Amino acid sequence: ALRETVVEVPQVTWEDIGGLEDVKRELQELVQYPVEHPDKFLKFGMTPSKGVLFYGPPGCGKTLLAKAIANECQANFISIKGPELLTMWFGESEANVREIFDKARQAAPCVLFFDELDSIAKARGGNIGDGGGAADRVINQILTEMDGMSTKKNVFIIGATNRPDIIDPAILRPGRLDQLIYIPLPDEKSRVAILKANLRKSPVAKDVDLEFLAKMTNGFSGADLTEICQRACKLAIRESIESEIVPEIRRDHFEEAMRFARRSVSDNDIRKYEMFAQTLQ
Amino acid sequence: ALRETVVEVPQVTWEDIGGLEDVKRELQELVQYPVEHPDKFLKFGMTPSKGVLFYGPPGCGKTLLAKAIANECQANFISIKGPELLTMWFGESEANVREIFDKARQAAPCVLFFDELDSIAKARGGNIGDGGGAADRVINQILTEMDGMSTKKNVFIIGATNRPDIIDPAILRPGRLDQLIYIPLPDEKSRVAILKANLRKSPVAKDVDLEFLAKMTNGFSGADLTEICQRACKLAIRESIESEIVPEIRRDHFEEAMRFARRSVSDNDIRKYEMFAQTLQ
Amino acid sequence: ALRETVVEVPQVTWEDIGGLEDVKRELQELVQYPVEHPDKFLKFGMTPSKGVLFYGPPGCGKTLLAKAIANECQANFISIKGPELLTMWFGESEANVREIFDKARQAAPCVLFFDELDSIAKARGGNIGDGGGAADRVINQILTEMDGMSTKKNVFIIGATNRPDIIDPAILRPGRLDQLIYIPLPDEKSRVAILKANLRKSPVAKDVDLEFLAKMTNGFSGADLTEICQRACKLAIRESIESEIVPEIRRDHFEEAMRFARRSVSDNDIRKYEMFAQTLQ
Amino acid sequence: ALRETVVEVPQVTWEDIGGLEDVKRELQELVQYPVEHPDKFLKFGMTPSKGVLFYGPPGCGKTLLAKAIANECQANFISIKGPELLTMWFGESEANVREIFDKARQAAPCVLFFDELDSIAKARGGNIGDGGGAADRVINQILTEMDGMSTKKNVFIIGATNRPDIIDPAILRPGRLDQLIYIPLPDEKSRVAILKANLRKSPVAKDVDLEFLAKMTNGFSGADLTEICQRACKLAIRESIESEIVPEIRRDHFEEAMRFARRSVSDNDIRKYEMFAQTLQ
Amino acid sequence: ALRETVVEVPQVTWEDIGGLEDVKRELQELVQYPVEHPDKFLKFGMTPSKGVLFYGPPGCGKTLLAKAIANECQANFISIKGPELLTMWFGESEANVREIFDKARQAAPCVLFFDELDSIAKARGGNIGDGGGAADRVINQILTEMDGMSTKKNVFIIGATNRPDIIDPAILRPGRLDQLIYIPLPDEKSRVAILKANLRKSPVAKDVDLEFLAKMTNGFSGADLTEICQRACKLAIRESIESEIVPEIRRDHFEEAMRFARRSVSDNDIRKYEMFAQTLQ
Amino acid sequence: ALRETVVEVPQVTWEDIGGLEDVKRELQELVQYPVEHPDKFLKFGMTPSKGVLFYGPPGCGKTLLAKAIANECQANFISIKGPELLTMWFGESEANVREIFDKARQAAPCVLFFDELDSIAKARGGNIGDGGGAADRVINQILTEMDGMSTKKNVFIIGATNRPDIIDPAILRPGRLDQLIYIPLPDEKSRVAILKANLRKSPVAKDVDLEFLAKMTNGFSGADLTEICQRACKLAIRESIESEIVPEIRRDHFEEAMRFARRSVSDNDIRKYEMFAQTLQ
Amino acid sequence: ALRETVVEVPQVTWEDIGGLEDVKRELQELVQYPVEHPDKFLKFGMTPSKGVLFYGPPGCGKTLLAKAIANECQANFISIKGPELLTMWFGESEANVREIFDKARQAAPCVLFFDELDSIAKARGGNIGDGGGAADRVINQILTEMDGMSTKKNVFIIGATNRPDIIDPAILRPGRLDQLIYIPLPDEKSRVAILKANLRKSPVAKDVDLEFLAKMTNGFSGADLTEICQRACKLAIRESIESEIVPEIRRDHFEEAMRFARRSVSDNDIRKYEMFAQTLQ
Ligand SMILES: Nc1ncnc2c1ncn2[C@@H]1O[C@H](COP(=O)(O)OP(=O)(O)O)[C@@H](O)[C@H]1O
Ligand SMILES: Nc1ncnc2c1ncn2[C@@H]1O[C@H](COP(=O)(O)OP(=O)(O)O)[C@@H](O)[C@H]1O
Ligand SMILES: Nc1ncnc2c1ncn2[C@@H]1O[C@H](COP(=O)(O)OP(=O)(O)O)[C@@H](O)[C@H]1O
Repeated sequence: ALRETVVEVPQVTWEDIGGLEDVKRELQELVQYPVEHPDKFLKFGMTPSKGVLFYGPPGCGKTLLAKAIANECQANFISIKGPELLTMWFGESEANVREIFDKARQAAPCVLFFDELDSIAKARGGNIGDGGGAADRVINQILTEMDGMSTKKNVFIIGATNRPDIIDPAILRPGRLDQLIYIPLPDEKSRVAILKANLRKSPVAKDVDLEFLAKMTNGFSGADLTEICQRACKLAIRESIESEIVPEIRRDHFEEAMRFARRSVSDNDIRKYEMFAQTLQ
Repeated sequence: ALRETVVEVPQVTWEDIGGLEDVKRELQELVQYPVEHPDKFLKFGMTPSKGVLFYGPPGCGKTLLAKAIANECQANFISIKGPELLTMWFGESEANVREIFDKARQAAPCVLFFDELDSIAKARGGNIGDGGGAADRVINQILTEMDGMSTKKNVFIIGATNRPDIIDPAILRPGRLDQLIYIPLPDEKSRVAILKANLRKSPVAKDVDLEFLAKMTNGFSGADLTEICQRACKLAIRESIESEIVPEIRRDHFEEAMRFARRSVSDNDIRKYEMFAQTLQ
Repeated sequence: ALRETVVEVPQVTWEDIGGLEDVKRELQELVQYPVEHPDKFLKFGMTPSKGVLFYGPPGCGKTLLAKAIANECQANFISIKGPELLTMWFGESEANVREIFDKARQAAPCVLFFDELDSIAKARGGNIGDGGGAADRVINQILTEMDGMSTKKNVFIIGATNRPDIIDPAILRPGRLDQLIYIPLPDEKSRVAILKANLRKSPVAKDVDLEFLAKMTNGFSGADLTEICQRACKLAIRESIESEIVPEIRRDHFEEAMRFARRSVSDNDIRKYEMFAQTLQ
Repeated sequence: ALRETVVEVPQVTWEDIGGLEDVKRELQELVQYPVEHPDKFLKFGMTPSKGVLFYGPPGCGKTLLAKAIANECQANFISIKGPELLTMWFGESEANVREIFDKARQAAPCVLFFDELDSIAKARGGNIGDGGGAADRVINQILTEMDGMSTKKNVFIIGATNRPDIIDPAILRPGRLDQLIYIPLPDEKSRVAILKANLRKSPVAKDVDLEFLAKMTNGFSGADLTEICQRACKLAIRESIESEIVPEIRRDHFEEAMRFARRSVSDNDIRKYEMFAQTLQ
Repeated sequence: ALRETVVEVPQVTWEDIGGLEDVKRELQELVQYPVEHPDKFLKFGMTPSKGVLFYGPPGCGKTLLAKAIANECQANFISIKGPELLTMWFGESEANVREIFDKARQAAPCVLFFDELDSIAKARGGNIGDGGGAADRVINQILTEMDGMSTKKNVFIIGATNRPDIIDPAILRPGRLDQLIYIPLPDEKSRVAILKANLRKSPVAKDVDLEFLAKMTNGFSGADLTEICQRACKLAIRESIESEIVPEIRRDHFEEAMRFARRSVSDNDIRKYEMFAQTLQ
Repeated sequence: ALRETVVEVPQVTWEDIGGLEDVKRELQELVQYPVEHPDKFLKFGMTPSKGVLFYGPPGCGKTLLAKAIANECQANFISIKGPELLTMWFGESEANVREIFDKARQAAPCVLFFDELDSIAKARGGNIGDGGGAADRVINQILTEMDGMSTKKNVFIIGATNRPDIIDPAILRPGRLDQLIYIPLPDEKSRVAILKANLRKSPVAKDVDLEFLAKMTNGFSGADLTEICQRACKLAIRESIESEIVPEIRRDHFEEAMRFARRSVSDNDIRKYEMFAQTLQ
Repeated sequence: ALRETVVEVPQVTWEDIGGLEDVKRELQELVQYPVEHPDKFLKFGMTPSKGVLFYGPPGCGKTLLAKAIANECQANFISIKGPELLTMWFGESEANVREIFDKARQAAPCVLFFDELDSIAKARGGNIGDGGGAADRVINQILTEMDGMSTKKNVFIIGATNRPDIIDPAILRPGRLDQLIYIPLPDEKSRVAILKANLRKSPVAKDVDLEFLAKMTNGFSGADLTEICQRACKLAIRESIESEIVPEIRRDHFEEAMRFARRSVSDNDIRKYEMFAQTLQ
């Protein structure tokens, strides 16, 4: 029953991504440089990498990064998510992976982006599991489709997962997703950037202090912070539409939005990433 | 063997819903405002949400809310319930979820409402379960059909469950059912409203004291309260048809109706929802 | 391999049912009143119920009731029993439930009556069971067919079970078999009515004291009582055909019939029903 | 792969059956009286029974009874045995049960006799068993075919089993095999009858004392007793053919036949039947 | 994949069978007498038996007996062995049993001989086993084909097994293989006969003392004895062909043949047969 | 997916086999003598054997024997190996065993040679195993094809296994692979023969002392010894081709070849064969 | 769903392989000598080997060697990797192995190279496993396709595994992958060679000391060393492109590259290989 493969031009750019300067640069070095300086790669000899795996807690910009990089390269973007993998897994129809790769090859230059890579693992038991090993029909197909996919087309693959412990190791061997990259929770400074980025296209009241909001937040992932802004907006809109029946999103809106701030990632989980992040890096 | 997908116009409005003022407002803000004020959403930038998940104990108005909102927006309403999901699960026919989504897309503006979202979970063991993870072929389909369903059609998805502990987490990721909303048991005041709402289209004897009946009921859910009225009616009808072979539903009818008042939700369960409600919110 | 669906006109009336006055009334209030007084239901607003679940020990008239009600309403009666459900279960042919529901809809006004509701439950392990939850492909089908079956046709559904502990709870949700009704063992007075009813069409000797027979019997179900009469008859018939090679069924025939009186329901079981009957009501 | 259904006229009569006077009478009262005195059954009202279940240890005449009764009523006899049921079970072809019932219906008046009723139960594990409950596809089909088989045809069903503890209880509900009948090991007097019956068509030497042989035998079933006579004959025949290369089966033949007398039923088993016989009656 | 059913005329006669005089006689009385003296069977009334089950340790002449008796009756002989039964069991092709029975019916007068009857039992686990009871699809088929096979054709069925503990008991019921016969290890005298028999068609040196060889051998079965002779021959042959590059099988050949004498059956096993033989007879 | 059955003329003769004089003789007595002296077999009566099973540790000449014998008899040779059997096992295509047997029958006189007989047993768990008994669909076929294969064709069957403990016992019954033969590790003298045989077609330097090499080697199987020669050759060739850019394989080559001498069979294993060899012989 | 079999000419030569002089030589002796000196192999008699199994820790040049050897012989190279094997395993399509072997046969002279030979073993549980033995449908097919593949075509098979403990032993029998070869972690000297080889086609700054880097690295595999160079390059490139918006990869680049050196193989694993390497050699 496989959904339809949608190529698209990534709407998002580096400006919408708070922080992660280091990876932005590193990403460019992995896709820009090989295409825009093929001369320098031929000069020094070394040939580029097929793909990258982002791992990290949820809501930290694994997707923004995959899209921004596509958009920066002015390239096409295909996004295969968890449920789509799982459909092929449940329906035994992993042959469609071929189709996905076709559509990316034909849409070259293209970043093909497998989000929620771990979702089959999870689906068969995850942490504990069933009988066999990390291999599964669908991811396995991805890996062939990746072995057979000539380095010299213009398709860049990016995987993302927030449960790298359960990912099949074969994904990481040379010639596949070689570059492990950890996208961590946002720090002190980064949370500021993330707020600014999230409010770039918004009428932020002058007084509202984000540098402070950033001090107020921790196990707060980008997603968590975006959630705050949105509640603040929804408050300003409801506060606007109220008065008529005057629009700048202001202090007391953020204040009252803060009354419902959650943290998606708990400390245990965070700890767990550092463990993953230690061996994995 | 899939049943026939029935589009319909929701018969029920906010007046038939006792209490829940806060959510009613919140719901409007999620569906009315984006459609009737696209200008304000484009002004502040933020784009609306695809869907909502109501969780709560049974008989508290999760359906009334999904219908009232559709009716308020003067929109179509499709309802897929537990047994329908289970059919596709037993018959391995989840491809029909595509059909359901077509039917909703084609009937846009539409609220597509998946009640008893947890019923496959229960069916495969629930709390304890089988080998694998939360994923199952049918919900997974819903999820694809929801990824592939352009935000810009006019289809609004609402899930309902009373066993949110067993719902697949993927349902809650961004771009799906983002808005968790808890529909709790009705409180002191609310029970009054619910009784009034339930008796709006009825000859209530003047003396009959609802504010009191409300004090009399606790772990009483909206369903439970309705049940009382109905017994009161059935008593008045039986008491009417009796005299001939004089119609206003009166004090002693409710009194004798009360002699059979149950509570659908037990305190343990209630406690469990607060647990769910704590982490989940 | 599904048997052939037989619509029929119920041969049996209230006179054949001993005792249960309360439920007889209640049953009428559930099917008569909505049809023969649609005006009063529209006046008070409340809309009628789709169906009813009788539970209780075996041999207490859960069938008699389902039939007599159909006959009173001068309606058609379809009976699906255990073995029929089991056939669909074993043959994986639950699509036939559809056909049954068609045949009912087409023979409207009709009481469709699913006796032995629990029989698949028993078949898969019952009290202890297999892996999964209460759902099974066949009952589930009944539930879809019932969700999809417009309230406004003229089909009234009635389930019966004597193992309501193993019934799938979904069967009891609103819009399904909402009305739980307990048909208990016959009491003191009831036993007399049941003997009278069973002998209505019989030459009972004048002396024969039933009010006494009633005192003699306890965990005696209607079925058990019928069994006595029958042995009494068989005794009179054998006693008759004897003399020739003089017909009124008399004292000493009942006396000698009593020499083989069993009780189908044991006290433990009975106790169990009260437990079921406590939570369930 | 189902065997061919053979209608036949029962060769055996009451004379060939030793003892069991009580049941012979009872059997007649259950099949003769309703057919040859429909007037008396209509007079007293009571309607006849569809069938009967003999249970008992093996070799006690459960079969002879089923045949004699058919032959007395000058009726047709169909015999389905264990291996035939099992064939349908293994081959999943229970739909043939229909065919059998057709053949019986078409050959009416008929006794349809299911011997070794328990043989599926045994095959699946019996005493201990598999996962599920007493129901199985094949017996179940017998049960439908019997519900759907109008009381008013002329087909009388008889089941036999020596392991009633493992029979599905549904077989015993009203309208099915209502009449449980225990066919016990032969007693003191009966053993004499059984010997006489078995030798009715034989040249028994005048001196040979059976009343004594009867004293000599206990856990001896009809079958076991027959076995003795046969060894006696085989001895006389071998003793006859011997002399030529003079025929009356005599004392010393029985004497030397007794040197190999077995008892098919052991005391534990017998005990077990009394347990079954206690609750079951 | 079922092998081809071969009818044949039994090459072997009573002379080739050492000992077992008692059963030879008994076998004749079961097959000769009914056919060559139908008058005497009709005179005394008793009707003959359908078949016989030989059980006992391996290499004791269960096959010779089955053949010799066919040959004596100048009849055809079909031999179905273990691997052939197993083929039907693995292949789920027990319907071929029908074909075997046809071929036998058509070749009448015939002894149909199912050797290694226990071989499916063994194959599913034997002594310990799998879930279910003694029934299996293949043996079951044999049983039906035996119930349906009219007594009045001329086909005589013989089973053999050396693991009667795992045989299905149904095979022993009346109308099937009624005659249990134990073929025990050969005794003192028998071993002599067996040697003579086995040497009937051989140049045995005059001096060679078999009555002694017989004293020398115990847990020796016919097969074991045969094995000796064979080594003795092989010695003589090799001793013959040697001299040229003088033929009477002599003392020192048996002597040196004895240096390799085994016993196929061990005392434990033997003990086990006596146990089987005790209850079974 | 069965491989293609290849008839061939065995290239190898007794000269290429070191040691095993006793078996070579024995083998001849089992195939030569019956064919080249049918008179003597008819004279003494005894009829020849259908086949032979060689068991022993690996690399001891089980194959060489099977071939040499075929070649001596100037006969055809078919070799089915482990993976071929396993293919039929995995693919459920044991019907091909028929085809193999045809092809052998048609190429008669022929030695059909089933090497690695135990490989299915191994494949299903071996020592510990799965649920059932020794029987498996493929070996079982080989047995039928061997029962059905007339003694009087000219096909001689030889099996080989180094795990006789796990071989199905049925293979050893009379009329199948009756002759067990143990092919043990080569002893002191044998090792010399094996070296000479292995070097028969080689320029062995005069000085090189094999009788010594023989003293140096133990748990050394023929295979292991062969391996040494080969390393010696490879040394002489590399040592030859070296000098040009002089050929007799000499002392220091063997010396340096010895620096890499392994033993395929470990003492535990060897012990295990003696256990097998004890009961088995 | 099997991927497309790609013949190719190996791009890589001995120069690209650091160290392993011994095996390079040994490899040539196994493929060159038989083809380029068929005269010398015919002279000494010995016939060449079909194939080779490299086992060792990951990233040590098992692939390089397979390729370099093909390239040296100026031959074609087919690479079947793990995921391809797994595809046939999951899809039960091992018949494609035939196709692979055809394509290799048709591309002769060819080295056919099965990398990750152990990947099914792993997939079914590996170290612990499932019920059965080492055999599996796909590898088994490889083995047949290797038995049937005439020694006299020009196809040379090479396996590679880093989990030789779980490899099916049958792969190692004569006539298959006879040559076990251990490719160990690179030692002291080797690491220098590997760095040089890895930088052959690179502008290495004169000062940069590799002999030192070699001292710095241990459980460092060729892959791990490569990884260092690459980070050094990436640093020089990033450092180059930086300055414009000057190219020789220099000291401080390696220095900073060293700040992220991992070791792919841990000491436990290393230990494990020595264990494998001890028995296996
Ligand atoms: N209340 C009753 N009044 C009269 N007869 C009854 C009653 N309950 C039972 N019987 C006798 O027992 C039989 C079984 O009743 P039924 O309603 O079929 O049992 P259940 O309650 O198991 O459905 C009836 O046919 C009748 O002969
Ligand atoms: N009673 C016997 N008399 C003569 N030979 C026998 C006897 N029992 C066995 N043999 C030898 O052993 C072989 C196996 O006998 P058979 O009857 O096939 O064994 P089973 O009893 O296992 O069927 C016979 O072919 C014959 O060579
Ligand atoms: N007895 C032997 N004489 C000479 N060479 C032998 C002997 N046993 C083994 N070899 C060497 O070992 C190889 C394997 O022998 P083979 O018979 O195939 O082993 P198996 O005994 O496992 O069947 C032979 O091809 C030969 O090179």
